[PDB]
Amino acid sequence: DKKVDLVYMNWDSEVASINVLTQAMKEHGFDVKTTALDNAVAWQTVANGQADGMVSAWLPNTHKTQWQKYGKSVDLLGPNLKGAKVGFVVPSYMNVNSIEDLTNQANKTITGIEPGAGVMAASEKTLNSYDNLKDWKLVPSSSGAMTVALGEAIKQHKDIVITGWSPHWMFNKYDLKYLADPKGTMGTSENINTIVRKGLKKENPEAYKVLDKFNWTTKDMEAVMLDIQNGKTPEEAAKNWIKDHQKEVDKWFK
Ligand SMILES: [Cl-]
Ligand SMILES: [Cl-]
Repeated sequence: DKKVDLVYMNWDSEVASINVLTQAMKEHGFDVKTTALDNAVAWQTVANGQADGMVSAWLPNTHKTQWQKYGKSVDLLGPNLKGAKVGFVVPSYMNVNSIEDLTNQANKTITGIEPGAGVMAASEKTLNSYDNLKDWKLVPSSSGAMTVALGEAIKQHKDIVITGWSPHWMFNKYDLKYLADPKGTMGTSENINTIVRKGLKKENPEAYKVLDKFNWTTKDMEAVMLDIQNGKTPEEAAKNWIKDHQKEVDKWFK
């Protein structure tokens, strides 16, 4: 009776990863349950032992608030995707190249996602750290609302500054660039990590080993996200990537 209970958040990056892992585990005989939750709630759920784990911990800086609160109540298994990043992203036609260069562009507004995301906390730290951003403000919306706003700005050739991150499909759709962050307040060496509930190793060893071994690359996640943007369901997008990289996937289960 193989069994696993996973949580994830509503970011295009984590929809791809949770669907890839879920389908892989299903093909190897696991009964898999998944639940989409707010950032802080996903962390709390694993910390209470109501979920077995998640593969969506952006560390060290992005989810530092959650790590300070819940870090002692979970088992950090380590990076599953190396070399991720967060920062202020602008269209490449904008003349500014650094966060220090921003003055009165884009109505002095940072276009954000949902208030509970880690990138929003880092954005608020950034607004208080750079003196030139004194009169600026972070406006929350959502993951989906941000990309829709990015598209409309670009059609009109507007100034816009968004709370962006990699991996994300938008870099292969629009011509964008990260603003330099010499103070490093948006994070500097982020990885996407796997965490599991304490006791999983002992109680559910089969699930623990798979979750411990799970890993893939920026390009792999980009590939799955790409399919979802072009009309494929997350399930069939996950299945397509697994088939294409079957021997890579098999390594998680040995
Ligand atoms: Cl890991
Ligand atoms: Cl956070």
